[PDB]
Amino acid sequence: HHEMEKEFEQIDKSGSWAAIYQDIRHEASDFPCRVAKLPKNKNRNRYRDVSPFDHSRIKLHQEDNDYINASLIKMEEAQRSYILTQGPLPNTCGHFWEMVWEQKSRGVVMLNRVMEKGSLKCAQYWPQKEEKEMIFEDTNLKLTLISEDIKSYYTVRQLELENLTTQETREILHFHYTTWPDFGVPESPASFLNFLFKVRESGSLSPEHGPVVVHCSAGIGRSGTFCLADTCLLLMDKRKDPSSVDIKKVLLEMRKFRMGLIQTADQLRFSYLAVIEGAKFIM
Repeated sequence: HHEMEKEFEQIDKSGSWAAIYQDIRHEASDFPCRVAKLPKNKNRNRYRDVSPFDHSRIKLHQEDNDYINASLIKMEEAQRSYILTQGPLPNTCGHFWEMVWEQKSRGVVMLNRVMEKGSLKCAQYWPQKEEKEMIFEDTNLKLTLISEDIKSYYTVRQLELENLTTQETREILHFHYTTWPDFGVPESPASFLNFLFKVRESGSLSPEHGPVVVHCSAGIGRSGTFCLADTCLLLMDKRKDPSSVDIKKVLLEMRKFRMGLIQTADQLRFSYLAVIEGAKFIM
């Protein structure tokens, strides 16, 4: 039994977020990342210090080079899986969609804007115009924009992904959270939570499909907040006593699948806030 809310207020009052966060960084498990560090894969990694562990990395179905900086996070008790990956690089957009195709994912969750504070955070990996398809010649995939629905805090697009070898097509939902602040974290978790609920209602997180693909720039900070909040809320609804859910233990378990999830104390505090408010709204 825990008291997340009381604990939260106490950490706030004592100014202990950095200490709490350091405990998590120190207790986090480590696993080999040999494939990610191979010389041939250097240009497939956005950041030299953010790599997928070998045990949980997603493998592309190709003989030449099966590497992509993406990780499968499987939450057993919560019964949910997610693929967390970095924002596509100019040379890995074809790989990204190859992964979406091979894993039979129904949705992609994007938590960054292509350009933020004058810095390119990821490539423009989907077409912005319906009449201008995108062809990924290296992985034999074509992507066409079917619809775009822009809302205040996020945009939902439907994309048609076509396998150029077989002509089979699939529709992918792209849920783009477009308002994460340039500095810090959102002051209120309301919009983030509403976005999470839209993704849940979309079927993108359902077991009838391959795992949702979630990304931000590195695929560990904002992406970690999204999956941590979702899994914690899933556990609070499942268990007999929602107060028994330990957010720190849940984060440590997710970190066994991808390193560095939650990159700052502010993101850890925001994750707590989102789970606390999301729990209330749900119950």
